[PDB]
Amino acid sequence: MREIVHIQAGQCGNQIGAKFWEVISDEHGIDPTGSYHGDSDLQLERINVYYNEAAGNKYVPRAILVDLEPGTMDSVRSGPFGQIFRPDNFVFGQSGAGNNWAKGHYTEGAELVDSVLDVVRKESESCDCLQGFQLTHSLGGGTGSGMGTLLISKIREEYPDRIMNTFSVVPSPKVSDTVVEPYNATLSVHQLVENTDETYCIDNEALYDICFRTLKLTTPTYGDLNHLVSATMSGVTTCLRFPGQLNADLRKLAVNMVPFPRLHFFMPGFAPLTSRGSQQYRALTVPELTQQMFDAKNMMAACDPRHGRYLTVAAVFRGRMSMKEVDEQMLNVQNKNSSYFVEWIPNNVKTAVCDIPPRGLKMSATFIGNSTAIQELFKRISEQFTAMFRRKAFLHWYTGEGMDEMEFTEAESNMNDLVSEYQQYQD
Amino acid sequence: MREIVHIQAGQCGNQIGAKFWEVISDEHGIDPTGSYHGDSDLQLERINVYYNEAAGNKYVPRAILVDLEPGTMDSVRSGPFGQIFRPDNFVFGQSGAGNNWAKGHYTEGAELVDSVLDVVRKESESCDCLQGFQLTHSLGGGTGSGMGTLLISKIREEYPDRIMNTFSVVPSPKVSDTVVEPYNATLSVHQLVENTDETYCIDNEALYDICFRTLKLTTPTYGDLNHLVSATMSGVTTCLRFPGQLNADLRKLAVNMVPFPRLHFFMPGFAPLTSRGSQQYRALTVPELTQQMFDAKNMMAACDPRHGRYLTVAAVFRGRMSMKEVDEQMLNVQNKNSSYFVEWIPNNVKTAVCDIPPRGLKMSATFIGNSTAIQELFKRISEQFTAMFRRKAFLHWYTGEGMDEMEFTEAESNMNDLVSEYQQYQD
Amino acid sequence: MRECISIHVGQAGVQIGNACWELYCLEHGIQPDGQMPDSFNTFFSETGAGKHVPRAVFVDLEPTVIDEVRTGTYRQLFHPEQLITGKEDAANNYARGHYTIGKEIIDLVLDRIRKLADQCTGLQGFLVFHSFGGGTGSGFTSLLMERLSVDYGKKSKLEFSIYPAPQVSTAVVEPYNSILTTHTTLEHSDCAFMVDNEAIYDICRRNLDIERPTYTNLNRLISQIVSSITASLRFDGALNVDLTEFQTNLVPYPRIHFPLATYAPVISAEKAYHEQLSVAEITNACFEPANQMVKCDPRHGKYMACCLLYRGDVVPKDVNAAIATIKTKRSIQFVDWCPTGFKVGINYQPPTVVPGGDLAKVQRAVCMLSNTTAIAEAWARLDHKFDLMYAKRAFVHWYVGEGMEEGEFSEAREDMAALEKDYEEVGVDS
Amino acid sequence: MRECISIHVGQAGVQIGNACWELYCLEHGIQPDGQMPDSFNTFFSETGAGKHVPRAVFVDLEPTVIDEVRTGTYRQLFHPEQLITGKEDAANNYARGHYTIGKEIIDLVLDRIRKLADQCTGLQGFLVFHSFGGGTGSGFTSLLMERLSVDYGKKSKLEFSIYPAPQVSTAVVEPYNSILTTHTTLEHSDCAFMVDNEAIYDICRRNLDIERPTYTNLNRLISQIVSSITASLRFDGALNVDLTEFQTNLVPYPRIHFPLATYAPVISAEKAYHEQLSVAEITNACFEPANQMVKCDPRHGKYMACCLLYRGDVVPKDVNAAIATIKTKRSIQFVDWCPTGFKVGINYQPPTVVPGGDLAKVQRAVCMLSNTTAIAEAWARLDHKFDLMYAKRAFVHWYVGEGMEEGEFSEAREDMAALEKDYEEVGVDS
Ligand SMILES: Nc1nc2c(ncn2[C@@H]2O[C@H](COP(=O)(O)CP(=O)(O)OP(=O)(O)O)[C@@H](O)[C@H]2O)c(=O)[nH]1
Ligand SMILES: Nc1nc2c(ncn2[C@@H]2O[C@H](COP(=O)(O)CP(=O)(O)OP(=O)(O)O)[C@@H](O)[C@H]2O)c(=O)[nH]1
Ligand SMILES: Nc1nc2c(ncn2[C@@H]2O[C@H](COP(=O)(O)OP(=O)(O)OP(=O)(O)O)[C@@H](O)[C@H]2O)c(=O)[nH]1
Ligand SMILES: Nc1nc2c(ncn2[C@@H]2O[C@H](COP(=O)(O)OP(=O)(O)OP(=O)(O)O)[C@@H](O)[C@H]2O)c(=O)[nH]1
Ligand SMILES: [Mg+2]
Ligand SMILES: [Mg+2]
Ligand SMILES: [Mg+2]
Ligand SMILES: [Mg+2]
Repeated sequence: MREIVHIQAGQCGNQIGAKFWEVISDEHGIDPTGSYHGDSDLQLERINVYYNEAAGNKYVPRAILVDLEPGTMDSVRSGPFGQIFRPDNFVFGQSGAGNNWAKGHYTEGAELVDSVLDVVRKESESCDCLQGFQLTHSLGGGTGSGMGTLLISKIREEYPDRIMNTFSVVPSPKVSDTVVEPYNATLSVHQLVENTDETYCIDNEALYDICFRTLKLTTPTYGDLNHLVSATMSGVTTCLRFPGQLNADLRKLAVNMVPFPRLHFFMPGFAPLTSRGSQQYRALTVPELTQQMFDAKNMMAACDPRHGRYLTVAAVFRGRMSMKEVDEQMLNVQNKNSSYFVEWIPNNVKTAVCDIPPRGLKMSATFIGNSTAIQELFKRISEQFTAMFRRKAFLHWYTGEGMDEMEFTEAESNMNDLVSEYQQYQD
Repeated sequence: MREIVHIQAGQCGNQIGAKFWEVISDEHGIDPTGSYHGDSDLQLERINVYYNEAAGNKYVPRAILVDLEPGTMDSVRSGPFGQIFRPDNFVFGQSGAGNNWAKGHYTEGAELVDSVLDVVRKESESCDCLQGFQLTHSLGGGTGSGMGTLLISKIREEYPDRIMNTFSVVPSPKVSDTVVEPYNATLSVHQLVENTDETYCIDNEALYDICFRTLKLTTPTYGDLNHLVSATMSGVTTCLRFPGQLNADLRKLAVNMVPFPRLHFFMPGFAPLTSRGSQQYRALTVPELTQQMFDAKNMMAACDPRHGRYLTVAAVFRGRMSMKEVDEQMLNVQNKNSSYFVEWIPNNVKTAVCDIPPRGLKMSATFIGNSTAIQELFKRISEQFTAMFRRKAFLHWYTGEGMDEMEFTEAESNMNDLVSEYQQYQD
Repeated sequence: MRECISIHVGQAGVQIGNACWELYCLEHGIQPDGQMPDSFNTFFSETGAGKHVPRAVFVDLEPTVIDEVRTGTYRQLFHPEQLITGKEDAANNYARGHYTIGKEIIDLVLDRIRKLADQCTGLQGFLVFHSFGGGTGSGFTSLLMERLSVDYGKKSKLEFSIYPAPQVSTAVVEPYNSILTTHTTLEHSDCAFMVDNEAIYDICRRNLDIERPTYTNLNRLISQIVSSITASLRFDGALNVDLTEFQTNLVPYPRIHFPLATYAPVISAEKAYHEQLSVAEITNACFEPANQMVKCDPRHGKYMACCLLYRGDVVPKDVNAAIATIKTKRSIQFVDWCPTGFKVGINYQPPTVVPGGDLAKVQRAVCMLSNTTAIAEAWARLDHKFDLMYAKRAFVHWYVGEGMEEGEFSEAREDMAALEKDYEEVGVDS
Repeated sequence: MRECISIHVGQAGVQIGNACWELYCLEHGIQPDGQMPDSFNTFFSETGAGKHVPRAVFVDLEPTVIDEVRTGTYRQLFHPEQLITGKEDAANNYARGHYTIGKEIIDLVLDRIRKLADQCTGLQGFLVFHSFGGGTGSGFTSLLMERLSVDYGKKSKLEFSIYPAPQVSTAVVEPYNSILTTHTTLEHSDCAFMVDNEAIYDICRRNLDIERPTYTNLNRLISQIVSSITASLRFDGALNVDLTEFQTNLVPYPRIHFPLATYAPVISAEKAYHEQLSVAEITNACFEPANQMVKCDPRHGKYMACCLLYRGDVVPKDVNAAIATIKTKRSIQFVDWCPTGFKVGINYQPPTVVPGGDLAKVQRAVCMLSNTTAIAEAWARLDHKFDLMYAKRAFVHWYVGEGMEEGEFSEAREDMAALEKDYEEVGVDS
């Protein structure tokens, strides 16, 4: 009954993935050994969405861990919750991809990918009715980006009628940790445009801003950043995992949020978010959550929503709440902020409510916005790509892996077209 | 009531044989002295299939141990379980055969064989209704191959209406331990084609692959390899030894699996097979067993079943299981993998179920597949034979034992014909 | 005899149905396990000894909502085979409901319905509960209604529908679903009671003094209306209205079968003590726009027929007086082709109230079902909404993917335009 | 008097027989040791004091299945000489069953049967249980049937057969065995009830809510059917059916002796509480394809005769009503040469249920035995299967080895073709 298959590719993908798994096990009352020690029958009712049931009262993540480097795998296995994963679901190379999309997509990744495919087929067979796939990775490196994209293509070919979801961490110029990021992102974005049904644009810069400005966190770590992403991930599939008053799964969300096939790039947000000191001076109420969610400072993509228009927003609420209140607050936001919503889609907001709140909170919210302002993210990337490509800088490496210049030209064109399309509907 | 007579010829045959005996005694609750110390009445009910009852509450294997070298015999007698065997059932030469099929078949073996024949006649007389014979050996050496074949011929002449089964370990080029293997195999294969009713093609290479890849065993030994073979052997005759819901003995299996007289070369498989670490992350269920069994990586012959078609598969299940489930899983496999099954034999799968599972497991499965892909094994061997025979390399030794070139020509022709026949039905 | 079969489709339908069945149980003294420590037979089959089973089928394309019922308080009330669930929902897509996903479950549900109907000896007809906006509530229900119409023919079908609001809309694609279901609703339904969540919310806040009304509050209220409709079959009083009777009175032309329901009095325990809730008063309150179940202005429309269904301590004479008073009120106008537009029912049983409910216990209540031209306004706004989105073909591709054709949309819109025009026509005086 | 002799052949026959004998014991209050702390005499001989012995012979060519019986719970019920076992089985080979292996044991079994029959003073006939697919169930049974036909002549022989499934087939050579046994079954059997494991499995999953039904589940169900058939002899009620009577009613032409059996109601303890399992309902359920014991479509066939055997709290009038209702159902068509196609039996004893069984205890049950043309479809698929394999002469050599001739196969196929044609003919209207 509606199983999701999880895939983690490259370092970032793996680490965020681990965080996601940790949170989800806690949520469903699963301990580091795979045993259920929860309180409520609701925690086990839909356990099969994310876990396969093994012999002797144990649960194992329907998760595939992929990397061209074994170090990441080792790190995962040695982590808290590392032992819950199926040993046969770790699919690793020995070499690494050296921040080269071509190595990940055409060379080393190509050699690797068949094992992964074999694993995932088995994982699909195991599930009674697989609704689809969730891939966590980055677009700026070689494995997550090149290998990941390749894997996606393969998956879609074999499962063309299933939902294909990605949580893609994009490279920003402020927090620019690598040189060839523009290339890797450009190449991967293109592929994503044709083969994913929904893509959550996660930005490290935005995460840092959230941590520093909102969470008041003097020294955020990648772990802390990852936590935010994990929360967001949990939010989307809450309706699949628990009961509720109004329920929307992955498909329902896509259908309401994607009016044209290409426009499936979301700016996610999560509410509430408070400092430890500033927690006592707040109201645990729906109007507050709503206020938080639509704010630009709470979006996980480095784009100003006020620089574009919202095509659609999907809001997913967790906790015991008044439907009327939710409906009033959502109507208020669209009436007051009329100018930030496209006028040819009346009721730009879709609402879903799950009765089970996350741990530690009485209420929570997850926001998925499809904004034309996401073009900003792509534009910057394009610019950076141009800056390098105009001089054919670092191209030789990619060509050594069998790539031609023409592919670069194509990808760039494609991305530009996508950008244009978004602009068109923005008006 | 349906006694089986066991014969072990040459080193390999002896060692595998020993393993087989060890497992079977454990299964039937027999200790190293021959005394029954089991729990269940079912363990003794059909004890007479493999054991003769001696004076004073003791059981002795209906086993004949044959070798041209006494070292092997010594090794057996000194082993754990060595003392259970009848001293008069060890029939040994002093010289050895020096990896020469001719010495085993025409010379030393000829001199030896009459003693063996005398023993086996007595063993037949002892049993109330002997259903037939099981011979364990290799085709690549001199004793097991030449002497073994000779023995088979002799047996069949005297017992033409009895079932003649062999567990034959074939030489592979990857794990090529000897030079004249191609010759010995070719000569023996020919003989086997005319005189055995069913032949289990066991391959060392495949065993190693199983051990390394599936069992995750860093340093497999021959003992470990032998264990697998022993398990398979036990599987086939489970229906003769225990009660069940649907029962198939050696004859029933042959009749369902062999549509034409010559096509009696099986690729065996055994399920389940797991690492010690990966044991906790699995489901003890029939769908899983089924999944394991039909996989190419779990076949004990170095042939890809996807390179041919299945003429027939016989599946033997041990443990308390739902018949419906078994029937559904077997139908599913044939419907989904339609292209790997010959279309002119509807319901290519035969099922048998024994209620008594092996020790340590709640359920187990043994697979016997008659695949046209077995031609690959023969083809390689043929090629190797040709490579040597074209230059008459090492022939002089064989001719010194009375052999003529013409025999070689005949054997090669015969094997080629067999290969052609398999190809024909593959289509 | 006189049985009514209830069909509850999709989330909304299921949840309303739960409330309804809670209410029926309380009304007939049936415990949540089916035991009762007669008229109840209109809603319940009776088996063996100390067991009563609802004459109902619950359907959803997803398991979640029905799964609650299975686990929950009334798990023993329904037999498992009457609670029908698929694996994947219609994802707010009419096409998925009517075709792709619905075609897998429809036969099964029909078979069960037939089995249920065979057990009833005086079938009055069907009560169908569903939303207009959801893919299952629209697409599946539409399909189901067609099949029922085919199989059963001249049996009366009454559908209670959660029609989407002007402002308070929860999904984006609602107007598409609403338009598509309406087309089929026209030909296969005999009477359709539209209801609007926004209106219910307003009522709960204004009349019941509830700060934060949730769906549970709405559903309870909705169930009451259904009870009023079926009380004439489940009890007996001075003046009685059967379903056929109701149809005859309330429906002047075949297509014009969209009455608005309104219930009175809806009051709090404390607020009611002070009020002197007379027959005249409640009747007067019925014809006021603020107590309506659909957002729209009757003052801007004309009445064609009203059924007034009274229950509890009521006598004919005072009902007559109330009607007379209503006649003399200039702001309530009736069309000239209806010299008397009042069908009146009076039943002896006072409305029973659900423990922990929002409504206070009253000696008398009334449910008015009135066919007014004013409801056409709702259709106009919905049509307008549809027209914008369709101008850009927004979301259309999804529907096409699941086998729907673009021409169907246009057809549906045309049908609704024609219906609005028909409604306009009946309005005008000669 | 009125004895029936049961013969259980091969594994399947033995295992069904075990279930049957468990059921009979429970029905007559006979303990597993033969002691009973009258009508039971139809199934049991009585010896000396406090001992009853089944009028049965159990035969297999291998010892394993019978050995279980000897060791097991009912070891004292049967005397050792009634449990007959060879050493080697027929290995799914008809030839081995009928000739090579069977010729060694047949005389012995016949002698024992004769001894058994001499003890009975009013022999009604034989109940023969066996599979169509196994070498013993086919080859041995065929042989045995011939001999019985010769020795006894005009005694009625009724065979209950596990006919192979379309999809769910356990052996490769099944079609050969099935075809070969059918040829002999035609001439030497008076009535043959075919049964299909796949259908039983479906029933167990759908109607009994069993995730994983095993052979023990099937066998129990099968035994119930036999009990219904023989209840008219083992008890007495308002309307009675003897075996000869049954034959007269159900068999319109000598070759057309293949009725399909169906049993109602098959329900779980919890699922049954809610259902109001009336006579009309159960009767209706009988004529539905989903509850059939053979996989095939009656909607695509025509009924020639149906026997309805009711048991428990049933009266004639309501049976008549049910029959009338069935008559008016267009989807159930009867041939024009049968103006009334209903033989009806009613027995007072409710079905007794085996402790730890899958079926719930009911006040009334029914076994319908109906001769429909639809069963011919099974034969068609089996024939098709046979034809493929024979095209290549696959496995044929084995049969030849054991003394069978190729011409026999062809003969058998021809016979079945002729039978199918006959079945077609009777179908058509004039
Ligand atoms: N939000 C997070 N960002 C991360 C994390 N780890 C790395 N990154 C960011 O991602 C980029 C580096 O990506 P990766 O290590 O994932 C490249 P990958 O291992 O997939 O391929 P290779 O090129 O083979 O190393 C960069 O922007 C890092 O700053 C993390 O745990 N969280
Ligand atoms: N799977 C196993 N393979 C074995 C074992 N012992 C030997 N062999 C393999 O068999 C081949 C050697 O065969 P043998 O020692 O049996 C030759 P044999 O003693 O029968 O005759 P001689 O020619 O007189 O030595 C070779 O491929 C070995 O690698 C064993 O215990 N298990
Ligand atoms: N009055 C009321 N309205 C409801 C309730 N539940 C959902 N709705 C409304 O129904 C519409 C959504 O349709 P649903 O019934 O949830 O959808 P569905 O029929 O299950 O269709 P899918 O989920 O798309 O398969 C919205 O207008 C909701 O406001 C309820 O309990 N009461
Ligand atoms: N319904 C049912 N079918 C059975 C049972 N046991 C075996 N079968 C079916 O019977 C057929 C196999 O025939 P068996 O009765 O086992 O074979 P046999 O008559 O013993 O013949 P041989 O063993 O070949 O001598 C298959 O179709 C099985 O599915 C049982 O207990 N119940
Ligand atoms: Mg890396
Ligand atoms: Mg040696
Ligand atoms: Mg829904
Ligand atoms: Mg048998």
